[PDB]
Parts: sequence; structure tokens; C-alpha cells
Amino acid sequence: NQVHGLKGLNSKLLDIRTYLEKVASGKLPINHHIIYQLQDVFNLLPDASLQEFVKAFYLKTNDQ
Amino acid sequence: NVEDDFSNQLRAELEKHGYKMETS
Amino acid sequence: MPLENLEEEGLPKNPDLRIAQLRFLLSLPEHRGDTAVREELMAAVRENNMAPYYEALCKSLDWQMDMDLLSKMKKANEEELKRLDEELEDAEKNLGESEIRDAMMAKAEYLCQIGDKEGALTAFRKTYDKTVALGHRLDIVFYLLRIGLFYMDNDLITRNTEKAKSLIEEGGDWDRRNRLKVYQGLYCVAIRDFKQAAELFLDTVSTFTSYELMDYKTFVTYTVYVSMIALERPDLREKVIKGAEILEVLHSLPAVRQYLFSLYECRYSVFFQSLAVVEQEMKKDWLFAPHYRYYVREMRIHAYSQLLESYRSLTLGYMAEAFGVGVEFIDQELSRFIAAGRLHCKIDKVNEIVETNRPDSKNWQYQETIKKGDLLLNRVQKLSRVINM
Amino acid sequence: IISTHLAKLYDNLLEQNLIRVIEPFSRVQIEHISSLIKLSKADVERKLSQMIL
Amino acid sequence: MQSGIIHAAEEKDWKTAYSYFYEAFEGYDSIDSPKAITSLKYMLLCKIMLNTP
Repeated sequence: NQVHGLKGLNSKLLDIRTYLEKVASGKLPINHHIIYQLQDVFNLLPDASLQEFVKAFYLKTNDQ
Repeated sequence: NVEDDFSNQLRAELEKHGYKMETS
Repeated sequence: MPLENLEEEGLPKNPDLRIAQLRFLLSLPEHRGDTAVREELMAAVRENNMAPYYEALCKSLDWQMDMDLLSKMKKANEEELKRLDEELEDAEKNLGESEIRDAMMAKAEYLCQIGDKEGALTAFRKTYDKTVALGHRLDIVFYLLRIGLFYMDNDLITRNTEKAKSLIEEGGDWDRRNRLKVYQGLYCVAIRDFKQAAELFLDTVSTFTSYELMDYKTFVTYTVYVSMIALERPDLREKVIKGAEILEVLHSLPAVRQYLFSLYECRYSVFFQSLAVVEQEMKKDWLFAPHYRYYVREMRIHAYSQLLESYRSLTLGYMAEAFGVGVEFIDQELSRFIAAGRLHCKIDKVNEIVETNRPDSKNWQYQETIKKGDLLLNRVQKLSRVINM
Repeated sequence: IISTHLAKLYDNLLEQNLIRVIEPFSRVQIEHISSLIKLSKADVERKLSQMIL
Repeated sequence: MQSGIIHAAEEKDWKTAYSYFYEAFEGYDSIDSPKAITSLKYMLLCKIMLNTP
């Protein structure tokens, strides 16, 4: 699902990207929606952070 | 670990009495 | 009455004094008639370190038993068996079920008093099979547990406890449920962890009516002593101090009462004074610790922690005096205290302020998950390598 | 009934009053706290310690 | 009503004392005894002790 998600995300980004080239030169309209979406990516700046692990799995097989 | 109990009982009572005089 | 036997076996074990304790140990088993078994029991007493028995090749034969006591018990046990066989012959003449059970069950308890385990098991066995009062049923299984606690074989304790434990809850008897807590309570001081024990004793003083137990006053004195070891100031304060019951009763406690009070006052000068004396006083007389290191180590962490939590800064003089011991001893002790992560303080001796950072935080709880996981973790690998071959 | 009950109720009043003062603050003078509660400085230091515990 | 006085004051079981005063209070109103006035006063004394003002 994770690998399926990456090839899928990649397709969406190509649409935007090919469009910008076409708007800049070849004069396709400039819409507020396209520009709004792009700007946000830079702004939010996600920061990697701790957590989400567990060690329980071994005890259960040993018991069995 | 090490045996803290033998040493602490003798030290605590004795040292404390001298410490009373020495410091508050 | 029988609970003292169990405490007394425990005393030669204390690393704080081997020799005096031997004289404590002898007293109660001589009265009861443990003499006959004691030749076999003597090997367990050597591990515990020295015995003063007539057949003991141990150092203290300064309070050595006389030869006549060994022999007197032995004749007495045979005489008791002779009466029993005959009771048994009579029994068929009346009811089979009633008379043979009463005698068989009485014989077991007698065997248990002596400390003969083998004779106890067999004698009891028939009585269990047959119909007998529910309350009586729980007291007889506790006697099999009682022989093992005297004997100080650890593996033995476990078997009895688990069986008794099922029968108590099934039954309607609340008072009897409490009795098992005391026996188990002896078990808890017997192993290194003293903390576990306190809770059983707090329950049992209320309910465990006298029979198979010492006087109310001698039990209350045990009760407060053990409560102090586990419980910090909030816990101690609510539980003991709040109560109606102590005021109504009236104290006979003052020595142990000071040790409970000092914590509350949060003056460690009073605490430490009471601690060097109390340790020796209480512990030697009746077992609450065969391993002296555990008791002081846990009390000292609490006395320092509690002073530090409330007050950021202190002067070295106050610190030295209150704690008791040398500055040198204190500085070594701290390093071990820090490692735990609940204490986390720094000491400036070059500027003479001892600062306490004191983080109450998630780090304290986090620390605990990580630490505890280690013992278990090591232990499975060892279980698995055994099972596979 | 009240007479005995007042002593504890008085102590309770100090504790609730104290937490209120302590809630927005950080690194606050004891003297500031003593004024807000309007009770003696020593009594405050003592109570403060109990609350930490 | 008499039971509450003893209970509350010495033992500090304010709940138990309260429940007793409420039993008197109910009984008393039906005749409309002056004793009713007194009983109501005690109920209030017990809850303030718990510090649920």
C-alpha cells in the first residue's frame, strides 16, 4: 500500500509540473488554486520526531 | 552491590552527633 | 503463636548479627516439640548460618540443647501414634467417615508442629477427600504452608500457597482469607523485596481473630513497622495518621511511633537518629529482613529524595548533619542514587550550594518501562535454549 | 462538630488558594504568593512543601 | 440527630453523620418539630467539612 502510494503520488505531481511549464510559456491561464497549493509545501516545513515502537512479539511465540 | 547497611548504622549515629556541634 | 517459629528461623540469616540470634531461634521450637525433626532441620539452619543444637557441629554450643529433650520428644511422638492406631480401630465401630477423619486430621497438625512434612501430607490427605467444615479446611492447608516457611526451602512455599489460594476465595470465610496473608507476609520478608509484605499486614490486624496468632498489641507493633518501609509521606499520612482507630486504642508504641512521625516532619536529623537504632532493635528480635542491605538502601533513597523534592537548595552543613554519615560517604551514596533517575540532583561543594534540578516529567515514567524490561529480556533466551534440546 | 471541622477546612482553603496562585506563574517570589493568600510567610513555605510531596 | 454529633466530630466520618441528620430532618417535618430547624443546620456543617462548598 505504501509502495502503491509512492507511484501514485508521483503521478499527481507530474500533472502540476507539466502545467506550470505550459502556463509560463504557451500562455495557459494562471488560477489562484494552482499557486495556493504549491506555496504551502514550502511553508509547513515538517520536522521528524520520535515514537511508535514496541518489543512484545517474542514473549508470545516463547509461551506457545 | 556493596554492603551499605553495615557501614551506615554505625556512621549515621556517630557522625551525626559530631556534626551537630560542627554545623547547623 | 506459631508465627514466631517462622520469624525465629529467619534471625541467624541477618548479616548484621549472626550469633545473638541463635539464642532467639531455640526458645519457641523447644516448647512446641520441634526437637524430633530438628536433626534433619539443622542442615537448613547451617545455610542460615550457625545452630546451637545438641548434634550441631556449629560454632555456638554456648546455648546447646540437652540430650534429654531430643529423646523426650521422640518417645512422645511414638506414644501419640500408638493412641492414634487404636483410635482408628475404634472408628469402624462408630461411623467410618467421622471418627477416622477427625483423628487423621489431628494427627497431621501434630506432625506439622514437629515439622515432619512427609507424615503431615499423608495424614491430611484422607481428611480432604472427606467432608469437613469449610473454615477447618482452610486452616489445615495453611499448616502444610507453615511447615515449609519454618524449613526455609523456597521452592516448597510456592506449591502450598497456590493450592490454598484457590480454596480461600471459593469459600465464604473472609477471616480465613486474612490468615493466608500473614503466612504469605512472612514469605515476602523472607525474599529480598520487603515492600510487598507491608500490605498484607495492614489488612490482617483488622480481621484475623486470635487463634493461630499472637496477642493484638504485639501484632500492631509489627504493623506500623512494615508500613513505614514501603510507604512515603502521602501514603503513610492518609493510611495510619488519619485514623480514628489509633486514638481510641491508645499508644503503647512510642519508639516505632517516632520513626513514622519523622518522615512527616521532614526533618532527617530526627529520621536518621531513629533509623540506626530501629534497624538493630526491631530487625534482630523478629524477622522482616534476612538481607540487611535491602532495608537501609531503600530508606536512604526515600529520606534524601523527599528532602530534595521539597527544597531546591541547602547548605552542606545542613546536608551533612541531617543525613548523618560523613560528607565522603554521602557523596558516594549519591552517585548510586542518581543512576535510578528519580533523584537527579547536582552537588556544588566548591560553591557550597547543593542544587536539585528535580524533573517531574515523562522521563521518570519512560525510564521505568526501559529498566524493568531488561530482566525478562535476558531470561527468555535462556528458557528457549533449554526447551529446544 | 463545626469547631473541629473548621481546622481542616481552614487548611483546605489554603491549599486550594495556593494552586490558584501557582497556576499561571513560574519563578514567582514566595512573598508575592504570601500576599495573594494574605497569610503569614512561614505557614505558606510549609504548606507549599506538602503540596509538592 | 444525636448520632451525627458523635460521628462527625470525633471519628471524622462526615458522610455517615450526614445521612443520620437527613433521617431526622425527614421525620421531623411531617409534625413540623422546631428540631427540624436544627437538623438542617447540621447537614450543611458536614458537607462544608468535606469541602464541597
